[PDB]
Amino acid sequence: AQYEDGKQYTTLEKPVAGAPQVLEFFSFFCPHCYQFEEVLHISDNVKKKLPEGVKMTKYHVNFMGGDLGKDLTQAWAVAMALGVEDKVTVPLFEGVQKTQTIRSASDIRDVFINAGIKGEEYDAAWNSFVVKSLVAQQEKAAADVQLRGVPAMFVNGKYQLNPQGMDTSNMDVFVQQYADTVKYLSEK
Repeated sequence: AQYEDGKQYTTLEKPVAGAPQVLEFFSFFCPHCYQFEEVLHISDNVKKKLPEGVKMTKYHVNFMGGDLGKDLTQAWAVAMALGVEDKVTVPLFEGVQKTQTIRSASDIRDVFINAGIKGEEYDAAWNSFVVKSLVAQQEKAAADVQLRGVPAMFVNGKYQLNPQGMDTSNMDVFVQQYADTVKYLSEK
């Protein structure tokens, strides 16, 4: 066939019921994730090709960057709760990987302040139980699928994107293949 299990995707042995339709995992410490976000705009091109009625979820993971990695999962929970993902994603990536000016939770906080979220508002979110459960959700979703690597995308808790099995000669063609695969799996 044109799309083959073990080629553009793998199938989970252990399917995850009640899973978000399109579930993406990343780390601000993850170098291909940086590419996926700022050079390839994967999430965005997937959304563009996805049918309607489909929600996309994106979660941060703990297994990279030790203590700062965990702070970043909590900060992403704050981002999701305040709905400011599109304002902090790029500066968090560049602060961690490009400029290396993120070294502590206070530095993560500075990125939000500079993006215009208020101190009070950020610190209140940071400490809120709503953020606690949001962090739990990120962890549970990663735990559900045995996740030891990012970037990663899962469709309907049963299929996992396999970018290694796509051509990377051309970044544009790579992105479309990736997105067409998500759409194919979506319709499955």
